[PDB]
Amino acid sequence: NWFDITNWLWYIKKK
Amino acid sequence: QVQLVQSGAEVKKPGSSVKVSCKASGGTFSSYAISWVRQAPGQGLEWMGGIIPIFGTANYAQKFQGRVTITADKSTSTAYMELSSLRSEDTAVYYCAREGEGWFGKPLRAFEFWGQGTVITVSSASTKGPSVFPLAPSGGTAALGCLVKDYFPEPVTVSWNSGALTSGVHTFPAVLQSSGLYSLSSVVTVPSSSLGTQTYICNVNHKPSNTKVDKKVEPK
Amino acid sequence: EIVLTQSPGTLSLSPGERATLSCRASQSVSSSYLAWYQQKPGQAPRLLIYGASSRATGIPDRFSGSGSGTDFTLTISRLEPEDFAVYYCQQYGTSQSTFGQGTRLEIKRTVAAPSVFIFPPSDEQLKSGTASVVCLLNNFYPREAKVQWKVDNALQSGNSQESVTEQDSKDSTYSLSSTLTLSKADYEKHKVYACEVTHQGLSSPVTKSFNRGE
Repeated sequence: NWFDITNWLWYIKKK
Repeated sequence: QVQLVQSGAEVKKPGSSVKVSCKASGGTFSSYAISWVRQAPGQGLEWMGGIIPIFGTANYAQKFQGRVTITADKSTSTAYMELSSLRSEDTAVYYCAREGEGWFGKPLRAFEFWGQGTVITVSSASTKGPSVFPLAPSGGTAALGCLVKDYFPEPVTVSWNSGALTSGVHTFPAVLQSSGLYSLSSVVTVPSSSLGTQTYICNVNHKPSNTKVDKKVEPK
Repeated sequence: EIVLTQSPGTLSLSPGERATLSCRASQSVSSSYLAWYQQKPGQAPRLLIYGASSRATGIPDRFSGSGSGTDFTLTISRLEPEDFAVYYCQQYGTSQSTFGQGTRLEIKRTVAAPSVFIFPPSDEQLKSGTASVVCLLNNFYPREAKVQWKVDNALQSGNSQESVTEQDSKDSTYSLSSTLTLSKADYEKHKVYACEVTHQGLSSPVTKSFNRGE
């Protein structure tokens, strides 16, 4: 899903 | 927090193209998707597409593929929506939305932040000022008004007594006539005893045509 | 891809009553990716619920989301005057996001009769070659009304346009303006001009008329 991409970007940024 | 400011209204001709901007302010800009939603007069919401500014690749609605170009300018933190081959059905209010920000940086997917909306009027009529006519009045309540007929485009602002009279005011929505022009009416109920002693002036301001009218309505 | 259907179309409820709006999806929505928005006239849509049930920031807990898959529900426990607006649902489980057609939630009050007024065309407009008669239906409820124009007792068709105001924020009533457009010659040829209003709370349709030339 496209609307999940913006969440994946948050992961590797903060994880 | 996050604020989205869009560009002013626009009046385009069929077949041409229009471009709307959306300047964001506050928070992160690269890793948050910006979407565009239109809404025709009387109709409902409609998703057109989105873009994650950190990527050049966007995500458009299959219905609009071939006419919509959504690009983001990270240098100015501004999203752009462009529509080509315009038709009268494209006459709508174009909102620019941004996904919600939850706890910490974890983003939501629903559209929490919104812009004020850009009124895109796709038509072929020429700019024209309205003709203001007095609706003269003939328990003790008297209704009077002004007919704001034949103007293009929307909108026209109406007030009574330079805006000092608000109680009982009914400014009706405009009706698009078959000639491409618009027309609306504004009425106000007042005590019948105050007809022969109070002056009622309806103020019409049509900004696109730079037309101000102060029509004095007096009973017959 | 996914077609959202909202129910009901229009909902008439009183302040303090319980509200329930349904949003059905043609297919299953992945991970309950459903959101509810509220929109008031002249303003932008305001987010209420995301993730089918999670409440947004600053939203009172009287809004509650439920459901998943093909059916979702927005529940407003106790209604307040600032809760009456248009409500939309939106799925984002697929890359092709879509919205519902909308559920308008208006205020229910006692039947209010319209005040009927009639305005002849102004002399300034008469010297322009067109005569516009106006019929005003001030402050009534419900919204459903019927206006008919009679030029010398002959009914008109395809020559009048009406407009209805939004819901009044004080008395919860509606108003209607009907404009009848005729040519100057057709106006000066006839005599009586009347507007007949049929509406609830009226024993029979009320006719407001004037005679041209007096």
